[PDB]
Amino acid sequence: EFDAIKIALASPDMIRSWSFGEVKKPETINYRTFKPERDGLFCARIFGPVKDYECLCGKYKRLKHRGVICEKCGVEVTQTKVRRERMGHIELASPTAHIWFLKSLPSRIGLLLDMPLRDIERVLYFESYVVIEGGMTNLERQQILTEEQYLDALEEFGDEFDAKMGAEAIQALLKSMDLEQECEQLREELNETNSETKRKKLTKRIKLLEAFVQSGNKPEWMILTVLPVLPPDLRPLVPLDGGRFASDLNDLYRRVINRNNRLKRLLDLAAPDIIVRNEKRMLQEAVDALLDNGRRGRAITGSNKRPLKSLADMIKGKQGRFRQNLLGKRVDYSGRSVITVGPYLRLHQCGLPKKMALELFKPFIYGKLELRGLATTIKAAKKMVEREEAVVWDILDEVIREHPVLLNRAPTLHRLGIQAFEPVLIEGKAIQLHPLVCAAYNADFDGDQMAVHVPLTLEAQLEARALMMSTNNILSPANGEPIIVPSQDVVLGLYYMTRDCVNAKGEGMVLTGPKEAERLYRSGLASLHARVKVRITEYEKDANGELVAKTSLKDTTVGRAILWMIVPKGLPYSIVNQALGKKAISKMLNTCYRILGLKPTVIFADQIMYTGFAYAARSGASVGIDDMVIPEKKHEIISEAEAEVAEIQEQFQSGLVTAGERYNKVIDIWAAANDRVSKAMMDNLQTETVINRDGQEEKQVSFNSIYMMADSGARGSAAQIRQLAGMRGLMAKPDGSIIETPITANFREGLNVLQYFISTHGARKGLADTALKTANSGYLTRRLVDVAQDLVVTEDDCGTHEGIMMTPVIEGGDVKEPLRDRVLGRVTAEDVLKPGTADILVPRNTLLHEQWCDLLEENSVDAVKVRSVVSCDTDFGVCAHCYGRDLARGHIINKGEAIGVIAAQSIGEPGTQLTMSSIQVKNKGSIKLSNVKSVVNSSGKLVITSRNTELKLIDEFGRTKESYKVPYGAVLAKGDGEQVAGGETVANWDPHTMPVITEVSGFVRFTDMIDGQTITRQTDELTGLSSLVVLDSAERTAGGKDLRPALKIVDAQGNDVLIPGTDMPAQYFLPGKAIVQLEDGVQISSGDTLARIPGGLPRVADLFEARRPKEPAILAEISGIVSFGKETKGKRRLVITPVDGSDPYEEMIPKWRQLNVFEGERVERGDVISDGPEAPHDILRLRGVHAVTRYIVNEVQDVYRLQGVKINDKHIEVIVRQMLRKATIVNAGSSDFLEGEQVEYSRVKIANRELEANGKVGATYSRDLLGITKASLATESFISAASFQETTRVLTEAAVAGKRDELRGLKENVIVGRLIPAGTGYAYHQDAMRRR
Amino acid sequence: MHARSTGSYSLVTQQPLGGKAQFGGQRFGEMEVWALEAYGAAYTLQEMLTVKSDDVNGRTKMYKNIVDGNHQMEPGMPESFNVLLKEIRSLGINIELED
DNA sequence: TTTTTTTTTTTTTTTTTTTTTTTTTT
DNA sequence: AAAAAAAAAAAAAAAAAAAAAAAAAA
Ligand SMILES: [Zn+2]
Ligand SMILES: [Zn+2]
Repeated sequence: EFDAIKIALASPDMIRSWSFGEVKKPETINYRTFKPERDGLFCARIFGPVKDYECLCGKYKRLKHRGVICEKCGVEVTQTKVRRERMGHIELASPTAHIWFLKSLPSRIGLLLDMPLRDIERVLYFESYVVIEGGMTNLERQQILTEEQYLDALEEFGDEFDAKMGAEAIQALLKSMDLEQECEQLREELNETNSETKRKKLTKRIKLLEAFVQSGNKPEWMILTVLPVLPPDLRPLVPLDGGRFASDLNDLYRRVINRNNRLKRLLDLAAPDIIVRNEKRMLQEAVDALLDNGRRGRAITGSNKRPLKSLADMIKGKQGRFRQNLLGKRVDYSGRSVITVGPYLRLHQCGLPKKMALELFKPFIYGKLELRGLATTIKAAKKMVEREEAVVWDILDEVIREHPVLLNRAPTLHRLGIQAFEPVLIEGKAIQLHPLVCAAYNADFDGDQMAVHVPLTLEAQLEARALMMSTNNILSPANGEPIIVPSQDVVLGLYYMTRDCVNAKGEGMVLTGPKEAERLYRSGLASLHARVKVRITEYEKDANGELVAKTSLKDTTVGRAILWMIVPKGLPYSIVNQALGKKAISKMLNTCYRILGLKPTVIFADQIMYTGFAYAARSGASVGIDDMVIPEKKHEIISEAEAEVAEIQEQFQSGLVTAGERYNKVIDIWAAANDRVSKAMMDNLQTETVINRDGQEEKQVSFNSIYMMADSGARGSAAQIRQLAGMRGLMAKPDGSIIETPITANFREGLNVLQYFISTHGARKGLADTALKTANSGYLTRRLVDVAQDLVVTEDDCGTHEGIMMTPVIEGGDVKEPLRDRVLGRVTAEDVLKPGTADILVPRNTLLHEQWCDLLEENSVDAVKVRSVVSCDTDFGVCAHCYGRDLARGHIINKGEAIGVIAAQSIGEPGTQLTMSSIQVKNKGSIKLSNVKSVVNSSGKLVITSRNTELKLIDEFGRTKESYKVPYGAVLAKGDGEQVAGGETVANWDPHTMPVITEVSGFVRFTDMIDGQTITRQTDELTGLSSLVVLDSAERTAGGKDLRPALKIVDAQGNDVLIPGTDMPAQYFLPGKAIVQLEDGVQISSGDTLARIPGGLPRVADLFEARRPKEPAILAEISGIVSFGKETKGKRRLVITPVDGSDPYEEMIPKWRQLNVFEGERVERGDVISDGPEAPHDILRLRGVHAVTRYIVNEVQDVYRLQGVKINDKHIEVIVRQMLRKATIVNAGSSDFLEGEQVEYSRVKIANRELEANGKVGATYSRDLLGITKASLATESFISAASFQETTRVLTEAAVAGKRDELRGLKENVIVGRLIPAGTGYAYHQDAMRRR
Repeated sequence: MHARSTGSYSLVTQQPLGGKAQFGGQRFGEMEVWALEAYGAAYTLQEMLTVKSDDVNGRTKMYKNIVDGNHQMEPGMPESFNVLLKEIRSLGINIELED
C-alpha cells in the first residue's frame, strides 16, 4: 500500500497542521450532566461529537447534515471516530525544553552546543545564565553566569551585552549557531588534532552536525513551543461502578493547563522576575513529568505513593505497546488436543474430532445455513447448531469439502512444526495424525497436545494449500533428505520383506510375475520370502523423457517381488533388491523424487506405509526373554578380566606400578574384555540361524527379533543391544571420571544394587543435562533468529565473478564430507576445468544438481569455485545465483523468498540434539607436499624445514584422497614427487622436544657463548658427556641477558658459510633454558640437531559470538624478515621488516609462550607466531573474508557431523554475512565519511561505487567481524531496536537522524502489522512499488 | 480438549483469553511467528495476528464475508498502528507515512 | 466547607566511570 | 629524568528477572 516510514522532528507549523484546536481550559466533563466542557480535555468542536452524527447542541442529528457544523455548539456532525483521531495543542508562553534530548545520555543538546550536561541542567531550571552574542566582552559566548556575576555583568556591561536564562536562552542559543562553519572548523581540528579523546568527541559532533544538515530539521524544534495533546479517546475517562472517574494523562494535562494558564495570568499581571521564574520552572517540570516522569529526579506520585504513568511508560517496558501487543498472542478459532495415528488416512489429509469442527466453523455454518434459509436470523441458527440438529452435519461436510487447516506443536523448532492438512470428520475425542509427518513433528504419542488453527481469507487458503501443504513439504529445509522417511515400525515390515530364508515354502520355483507371487503368498502355499526367479518389468527414462519398458527374470524373495508392485514405473529393480535399511529406503525416496518428481513420490510413500503396516501385522514381530542370548564366553571373559585386574592390583601392591597406572591398565583391560564380549554376542546374534538348506546344514543371517530390529535400524543401535545382552560398559561418576569397575552384569540378568546406583548417577546427569541443553538451545535459537531477521532475497543475479572454493574435507584421516554433498544445488562462479585441460567441463554460471554433480564426481573434479552468498554484490539483499538451490524445493530459489529466518531456524533445530607421534599411510599414491621446505638429513632421510608443511597422497586418478599435517623435522622414508605403497610407514617423527636441525654443514664454533654468565655446565650422571645449558633471562645476571646464545656454522677455513639464496651466515640462535649439546671443533651434517629445547553447544555459541580465546595463536600481521625488539618491558617486542615495504610495526608478546618462528625468518602475513586457539578477526584482517568463513563453516559442520546431524553450509554462509555487515573506514578519500568512522558495508559500498562512477575516487574500508549480539544492536532498523530492550536512545537517534526506515526488515513489518515483504506480500508490495 | 471460535476479549487488550477455566484460545508463540515467516505464507500470518487476535472493519467485514459465503479479507491496516503513530505525534516527533 | 496529599501505624549482570600504571617524548 | 597521554582493571550504580487520619488548598 505504501513504503518506508519516515521519522523526523516535530515543528510548530507541523504541530498546528496536525492539531485542530487549543484546550485553553482544563475541564474534562460536566460531572453534573454527562456532557463535556467547551475547549476542555474533552471538547466537541475541537475533537468531535461523542455520539454518531449528533451535534452537542443537537441541531443536526441527520446524515443529510453530515460535515456541516452547527452554530449553537459549533460541533461538526460526524462519527465519533474523528475524536479518536483529532490531535490538539497547547500554546506555551515560554519555550519548553524537550526532556528526551536533555537526558538521552549522550544528551543530543548538551553535545550539540558542546556544553556539559550539569551546566545546561542548571541553566534550564532557572538558577544560572548563559551568554548570548557576547561579542567584545570579557565573557565567552558559551559562558554561563549566576546571580552575583550576572549583577557583575550588568554593572560592567549593562550596555549592549545580553545574557539570558532558561529554555528561552537555550532556544536563542540554538537559533544563534551556525552549521557550515562548525563543520569546517571541526573537520580542520580532526585533520590536525591528534588527541584520541578529542578525535572521538569531534567525530561524534561532526557526524551529528552533518546528519542534521542532511536533515531538514531545525535545532529550535528540539525546544518545545507548542505542545501537541492526545485525542481524548486514547486517554479515556472510564467511570467505575460508582460515582468516581479513575487516566493519569488526564491529570497531567489538567496540571499542565493550570500551570500554563496561571503563567499567562501572571505575565498579564506582570509578576516579578522570581515569581515568573518559579512558574516557568514548574511548567517545565510538569511538561517533563508528562513526557517522562522519573527521568528527572524524584518523580511525582499517583494514587498514594506509587508512580503514575507517562508517555514513555505507554511506550516503554513490557506494558509498552511494542512489547504489550506485538508478541506471542492468543488466537480465536483455535483448538488443541492429544493426538493419535489413524494410519489409513493419507499424508495429504488429517483427522479432526467432529466436535472441534462444530465449534470451530460456527460463522461458516451460519453462512451456509442462511444461504439455505433454514433459520434466517443468526440467533436461531446459533440455537440450531448448539442443539446439534440433523441438517448441520451436511453443512459441516460442505464447508469441510475444501478448507484446509493448520496443525501445530508447542515447541515449534523447525518450520514443519506448523503444517497444512485437509481435515476429515472423525468420531471420538482425539486428532488422528498421519504417521510419517510425526517424525517431522518429532512428536511421540506420549500425550503431546497439538493445536489447530483455521485460515480465513481465500488467499490464506491458497498459501496453506500451496506452501504449508504436506505435498509441498516432503524434504527438509536444512538439506535435501526426505523428512518423510518412515521411522520405526513399517521399516521392520519392509526389512521383513526383502530378507531371505534359505529353505521354506515357495523356495525353488519360478513365477511369471508379482501378481501370482502375492496370490501364492496369501494362499499360504509359499513363504513370505525365498530365493525364486520371477519375471519383472521396469520402465526406464534414459531417453529424452521417454519410457522404455523392458522385462526379464530376476532372482528375488517372495516378499520382495510382492513389494515390487508398489514401485512406480520409472524406478529400476536393483534399488529394491537389497535389505532395505532405513538409509536404503531413505535413498529410495531420494531417487523417487529426483527422477519422478513429487506426486509419484507421494503415492509411493502412501502405499509403502499401508503395505508395510499390513505385512508387519502379518509378521507377528514379537520380543521375548529367550530372544536375547548371553554367550557363555561372557562368564569366561569376565573371569579372565577379574584375574587380570587382580594380577595388576597385586603388581601395584608389589610396587612395580603406580595407583594411576594401575587404574589405567585396569580400565584398559576391562574395556578390551567388553569388546571381546561385544564381538562374541554380535557373532552369536547375527548368524545364529543355522539350519538345513534342503540338504544338511547352513548358517544364514539370524531371524531373532532383536537383531532384525537393530539391523533394520528401526530403533536403537549396537550399543543398546550390547547393553541388553552384554555388559553395559563403564560408567563415569558425577565428577565425570570413568569408574574403575565396569558394569559386569547385563540387563537380561539382574543388576546389583551398586551397578544400578551408578547407572542412576549417569542417567540423572544425562536428564538434567538434557533439560539445561533444551533451555540453552532455545535461547541460542532465539539469538540466531533475531540477528538474521532482516535478510531476504531481492535480486536474481549480482553478476559477480567471485565466489568461494569448495573441496572435500579430511581432518587427517578419512574424508569426512565429499565434494558432491558440499557442492550440490549451487551455482558455479567459475567454469569447471577438467584435467583434460582446455576443457570447459561446465558453464561458468550454471546451477549444479545431482546429474551434474555425478558428472563431476566421475570426472574426478576435486576443487570447484562456486558462487556464495558472502560474495554476493546485492545492495540491501542477496542475489539468487549467489544462494543457489532452495532446499525443500527443486527449482532454484525464487525471488523475494527470505532465507535468513529459515537458515537460522534450521541451524538451531539440532541445538537440542547436540551435546553440552607418527602416521601410517593407508592408501597407495604418489607423494605431494604443500608449504614445502625440506632437506636430506645425515642419514639420507628427508626432514622438513617448514612448520606448516602438509603431505598429500595424490591418488592413482590424481586427486588428493589423503591429507595429513606434517610437524617440523618429521622423519620421511621417501620424498616429494615419489610413489609410496599403500600401507608403508613414511610419516613419522618425534613430537616432543623442538629440534635445532641445521640448514648447512660446517664447523660449529662458540660464536657468542659465555660460560658461567650466560650458560651453565650441567653434568649428566648416567654417561659422563655433559652439555652446556643456556639459562633463561631472569635466572642469569642481566649482563649475560643481552649476550645471545648463537650457533654460527663456518666452513673448514673458519669463514662463514653463505646459505643458498642469501648471504647471511647460518647463525642459529637459541632461547633460554636450552641444553646446547654440541661443542666447539665439530663439523655437522645437514639436518642435524644442535641442542635439546625442552567443546559442544557453548563452543558453537562462542564461535557465533567470535569471542577471543584464552591464549590466541598469534599470527604475522605483515610480511617480511622477522626480528627481535626491546626485551622484558612487560612483553618482548618483535618487528617485521618487509623487504620493500615499511618495517616499523612492532608487536608485544608474552615470551613465556612456546614460540615458533626464528629470529631471521622472512614470512608472509597471516603466519602463525604462537600456536594454539585461533581467533576469527585476525584471520579476517590478515587472510580475508573467505578464510574465516571457511574455518567457521568447517568447525561447525564438524561439530554437527560429530553429533550425527547434517546441515547445508549456506545457512552458516548467510549468518556469517549478516554477522559482518558493519565495517570501519580506512580513509575518507573523496567521500565525506570520516576516516575512523564505522559504517554498514552496503552504505559505503553504494556510496563509493557511485562516486567512482563519476570522476571522483572511492574510499578505503575494512570489514569488521562483529559479534552476533553486537551486530543485532548495530542495525539501521530502529523500529526493531525500539522493540529491542529500549526506546529512549533508539527514538532519539531516529528523530535526530530522521531516518526513512525501509520496510526492508521482518519484525518491523509485523510490529507495525503490515504485510511481510518476503513471500506473496513481496510481490504485492512490488505492485505498490510499481504504483509509486 | 479445548478450543474456541468467538468468545470474550481481554480487558487490557482485544486479544483472545487463554486456558480452559475461562473460555480462551490457543497461544500463538513468537517461534510460531518465525516459522510462519519461514514459509512464504504472508496473508496467513497477518490475518492471524490481526483479525484472529482486531480491526473493526476487518472483523465485521470478515463476518459479512463468511456469513455471505465469501472467503476474502480487506487487510487494510490495524488501528494499533494509528495508536502508535498518534502517540508518537503527541511527542515532539514528526513521523509519517510516505508514498 | 470539601477533597487531595502526606505521614504514621532482592539479587545478578552489564556498563559506565575513575584511578593507577605503563609507554613515549621532551 | 620527568611530565603527560593512553590502557585497562576494578567498583558500583542502574536494569531486569497498605490503610487511616490530620493539615492544607481550593
Ligand atoms: Zn451545534
Ligand atoms: Zn551477489
